[PDB]
Amino acid sequence: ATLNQMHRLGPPKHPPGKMGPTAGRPQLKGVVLRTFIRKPKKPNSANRKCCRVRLSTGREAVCFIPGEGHSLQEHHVVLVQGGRTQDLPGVKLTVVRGKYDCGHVQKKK
Amino acid sequence: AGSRLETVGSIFSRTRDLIRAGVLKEKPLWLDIYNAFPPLREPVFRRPRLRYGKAKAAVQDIFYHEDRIRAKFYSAYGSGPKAFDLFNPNFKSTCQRFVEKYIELQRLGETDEEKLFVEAGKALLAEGVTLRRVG
Amino acid sequence: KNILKIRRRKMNHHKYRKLVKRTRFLRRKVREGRLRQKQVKFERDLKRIWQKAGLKEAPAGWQTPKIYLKNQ
RNA sequence: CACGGGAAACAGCAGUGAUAAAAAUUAAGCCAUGAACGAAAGUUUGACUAAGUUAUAUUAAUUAGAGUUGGUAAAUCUCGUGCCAGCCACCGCGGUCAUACGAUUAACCCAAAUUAAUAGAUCCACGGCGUAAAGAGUGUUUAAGAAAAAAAAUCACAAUAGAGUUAAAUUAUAACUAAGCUGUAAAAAGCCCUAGUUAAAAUAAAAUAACCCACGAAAGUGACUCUAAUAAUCCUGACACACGAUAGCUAGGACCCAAACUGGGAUUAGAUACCCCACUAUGCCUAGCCCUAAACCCAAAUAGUUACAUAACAAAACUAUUCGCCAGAGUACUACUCGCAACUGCCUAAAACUCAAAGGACUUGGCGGUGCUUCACAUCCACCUAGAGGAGCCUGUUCUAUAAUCGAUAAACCCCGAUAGACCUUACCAACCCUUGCCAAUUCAGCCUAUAUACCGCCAUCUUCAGCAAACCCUAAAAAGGAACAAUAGUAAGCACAAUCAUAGCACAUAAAAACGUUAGGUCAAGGUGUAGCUUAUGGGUUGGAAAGAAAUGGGCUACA
Ligand SMILES: [Mg+2]
Ligand SMILES: [Mg+2]
Ligand SMILES: [Mg+2]
Ligand SMILES: [Mg+2]
Ligand SMILES: [Mg+2]
Ligand SMILES: [Mg+2]
Ligand SMILES: [Mg+2]
Ligand SMILES: [Mg+2]
Ligand SMILES: [Mg+2]
Ligand SMILES: [Mg+2]
Ligand SMILES: [Mg+2]
Ligand SMILES: [Mg+2]
Ligand SMILES: [Mg+2]
Ligand SMILES: [Mg+2]
Ligand SMILES: [Mg+2]
Ligand SMILES: [Mg+2]
Ligand SMILES: [Mg+2]
Ligand SMILES: [Mg+2]
Ligand SMILES: [Mg+2]
Ligand SMILES: [Mg+2]
Ligand SMILES: [Mg+2]
Ligand SMILES: [Mg+2]
Ligand SMILES: [Mg+2]
Ligand SMILES: [Mg+2]
Ligand SMILES: [Mg+2]
Ligand SMILES: [Mg+2]
Ligand SMILES: [Mg+2]
Ligand SMILES: [Mg+2]
Ligand SMILES: [Mg+2]
Ligand SMILES: [Mg+2]
Ligand SMILES: [Mg+2]
Ligand SMILES: [Mg+2]
Ligand SMILES: [Mg+2]
Ligand SMILES: [Mg+2]
Ligand SMILES: [Mg+2]
Ligand SMILES: [Mg+2]
Ligand SMILES: [Mg+2]
Ligand SMILES: [Mg+2]
Ligand SMILES: [Mg+2]
Ligand SMILES: [Mg+2]
Ligand SMILES: [Mg+2]
Ligand SMILES: [Mg+2]
Ligand SMILES: [Mg+2]
Ligand SMILES: [Mg+2]
Ligand SMILES: [Mg+2]
Ligand SMILES: [Mg+2]
Ligand SMILES: [Mg+2]
Ligand SMILES: [Mg+2]
Ligand SMILES: [Mg+2]
Ligand SMILES: [Mg+2]
Ligand SMILES: [Mg+2]
Ligand SMILES: [Mg+2]
Ligand SMILES: [Mg+2]
Ligand SMILES: [Mg+2]
Ligand SMILES: [Mg+2]
Ligand SMILES: [Mg+2]
Ligand SMILES: [Mg+2]
Ligand SMILES: [Mg+2]
Ligand SMILES: [Mg+2]
Ligand SMILES: [Mg+2]
Ligand SMILES: [Mg+2]
Ligand SMILES: [Mg+2]
Ligand SMILES: [Mg+2]
Ligand SMILES: [Mg+2]
Ligand SMILES: [Mg+2]
Ligand SMILES: [Mg+2]
Repeated sequence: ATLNQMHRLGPPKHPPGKMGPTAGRPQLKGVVLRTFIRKPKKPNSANRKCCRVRLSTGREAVCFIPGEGHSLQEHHVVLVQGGRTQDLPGVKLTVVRGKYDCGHVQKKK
Repeated sequence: AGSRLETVGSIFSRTRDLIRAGVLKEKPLWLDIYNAFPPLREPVFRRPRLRYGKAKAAVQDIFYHEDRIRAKFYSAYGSGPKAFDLFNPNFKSTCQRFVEKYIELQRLGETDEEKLFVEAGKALLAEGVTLRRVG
Repeated sequence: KNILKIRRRKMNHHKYRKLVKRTRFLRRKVREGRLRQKQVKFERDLKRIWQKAGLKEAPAGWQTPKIYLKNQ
């Protein structure tokens, strides 16, 4: 642009970070509504164990359970965190393994 | 080995420099000869851009006052009777005779074109050259 | 080459025009509604003015014309 | 705000409920500083001082654990799993030989910490706008700026608005004459109140000139005549002002001809299309709206330069003054707003969400119901001869059928592996038997078990196709390309082709030959083998069985004289 036009707009300003699933908090605590399964997207396939949780912010959201195997029923409270799962379209949250009612993965016995 | 970049410098430049760097361990003949009596312009590569815009070349067109005369001659009498010999270094044409006569009568001070021209035609008829003219 | 871009828009526009044809009288209704709303908010804006100026009624001979509801 | 009113106050230190991902003592002193008060000694002070608690951070040593090992990015081995279970910041990993999952071995890297999640720090354009995001359809002025050195305003041609006019067609309409006319790749439907000739108003549209390049701000303007007429002593400038192709709207008038729509006719599986015929809105005039175009010469206005200088392609590269624009792709010429004679509208123009690309130019292939040349020699058409497809048989497929093999299975399978199955062959089925069970030895023999998508061996196929390929050399960069013989960047060994050899003399023909690759083409059942499987059996023997024709079909034989 010209010097006038650059004077008239001011310098460019970095837009504030748009906020995600955890609303800018590191974790959230939430209760399990339902446990189900979702297929990944096309190029690569499995069936991934997810749950639906209600979060302390009152918002209800699909969330994913890492590790192989798990015990989760309705009414269990879990703690969820921000990592997005690449296969699953739409699923932006992850259960923290090892807290409240989600226990660490049990080594094969 | 050597340097095959044609565009970077002169052969002189590249050669001297490659010796300087201790790459090329033997001095080539033409080098000493070159240093001794170098060419007028450094033979460095250059790209021939096409001119643009208002720019033109500097070349002067070659004209002499005699031409200003010769034109009247050719308009009047066409090319002369004697043809032309472009082999003979000293050859003078009929046009050139007419020129010299015209120049001599210019030195008598006649500033009129008609007088000069016609009287030079007469001065030529005197010597025995035929001007057949043209319509 | 570039037409791929054009083609996309082409499709979009077509599909939308089609939709306006189907959805037409629904659209009519919604726009008429918005016009009424507009007229009203306007009247309120005026009323608000003559009241905050302490007057009770609108000034003498004030009819507050209907601008948006103007017959098509 | 606090007169009033809700109502009964830790946002003093500690504590506590609730709430949150978030967790310090219901502690000791006024001894020091500060503060208050005292004339003062001094008193008071949860300020504060000294302590308590906590890996939050540093440091010091007494302390070893975490993460990672496909690439980015330091570092891996053996098992298990088999597109499952799971993994990833991004690219991606997992389909039976996983350094990417899970565990082990080794390693790497941080270290009283280490990873993950979230917020920051940092990060966009003094860059760009022909083709990628972007020069806003046009001009004038306002505001605001630039003036930074030298000059200028001005003449063939189709600007614009009026009014007048008409050559070539075409048509109403008669007059003769003919039965047809129209229409297509070919027809049909239509019309015969049709067609040809001769006469002709209105309406509309403006051959040739134009191989010209003018006028207008742009949109636009090229039959003829006349009237009026093409701002600025010439910088840039809006959202203000005035215009703005086609289509479209309102009202009145026109209507030759064209024609969305619609109705007929073909076409087709269908044909709400392309092709044929009719006919309407509309194209025209007057008046008013509407304000959009691939309004694109995709290249802003005004002055300049041809210096420096090739991303690619294109219309060569740039300076100065300005203004308008542009911050991934979709979503989106959209949703909401404001304004507008617009009411299925124009203008202005987001977000959630989704993705890890989306784009631009090129390169070599391949392909093309693309064009131009040249061909086909049993070969496409034209053409010649004998056959197949119909019959009976013969023999093979497919099905169906059986307790009862396998393999081939477009070209490139189908009298094929087989130049060969009554037992044998033999791999199959059913009963039975035998377990260091062919051998010099062997916790070993043996396996026609699985995988031809692990392979060697043999081949098929493009193919009687002419190319493949090492070593170099060249190119304002190279993905790749590399010829011009009156020669312009190519040399090249090698393998193919070619030549020779064979068919007992030449010649010709035929045979043979035919690279690199293509089809994960064919074959683990020629044999051999990788990987994985069986071992008193998926191994070795004996005896007997393997039928069959609802149907479909290939190739042959013999015929129909
Ligand atoms: Mg996959
Ligand atoms: Mg993750
Ligand atoms: Mg715990
Ligand atoms: Mg779309
Ligand atoms: Mg208060
Ligand atoms: Mg407190
Ligand atoms: Mg208080
Ligand atoms: Mg509490
Ligand atoms: Mg804390
Ligand atoms: Mg606690
Ligand atoms: Mg004190
Ligand atoms: Mg004291
Ligand atoms: Mg105390
Ligand atoms: Mg992991
Ligand atoms: Mg494995
Ligand atoms: Mg990794
Ligand atoms: Mg692992
Ligand atoms: Mg620490
Ligand atoms: Mg663009
Ligand atoms: Mg423009
Ligand atoms: Mg536009
Ligand atoms: Mg009429
Ligand atoms: Mg008919
Ligand atoms: Mg004309
Ligand atoms: Mg002017
Ligand atoms: Mg101006
Ligand atoms: Mg218009
Ligand atoms: Mg119109
Ligand atoms: Mg009308
Ligand atoms: Mg009409
Ligand atoms: Mg028509
Ligand atoms: Mg029809
Ligand atoms: Mg008029
Ligand atoms: Mg145009
Ligand atoms: Mg544009
Ligand atoms: Mg401008
Ligand atoms: Mg940029
Ligand atoms: Mg967007
Ligand atoms: Mg539009
Ligand atoms: Mg819109
Ligand atoms: Mg809005
Ligand atoms: Mg044949
Ligand atoms: Mg026969
Ligand atoms: Mg036959
Ligand atoms: Mg037969
Ligand atoms: Mg068979
Ligand atoms: Mg087999
Ligand atoms: Mg088979
Ligand atoms: Mg085949
Ligand atoms: Mg047998
Ligand atoms: Mg037997
Ligand atoms: Mg066997
Ligand atoms: Mg194979
Ligand atoms: Mg060759
Ligand atoms: Mg190049
Ligand atoms: Mg090459
Ligand atoms: Mg060679
Ligand atoms: Mg011979
Ligand atoms: Mg021969
Ligand atoms: Mg052969
Ligand atoms: Mg040969
Ligand atoms: Mg295969
Ligand atoms: Mg096979
Ligand atoms: Mg075998
Ligand atoms: Mg048969
Ligand atoms: Mg055969």
